[PDB]
Amino acid sequence: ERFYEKXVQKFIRVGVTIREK
Repeated sequence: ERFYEKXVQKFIRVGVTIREK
């Protein structure tokens, strides 16, 4: 699914899953 949390993390993933910036 989608993920938004903040150094900003991103996660969008729908390929396994990954998060960044």
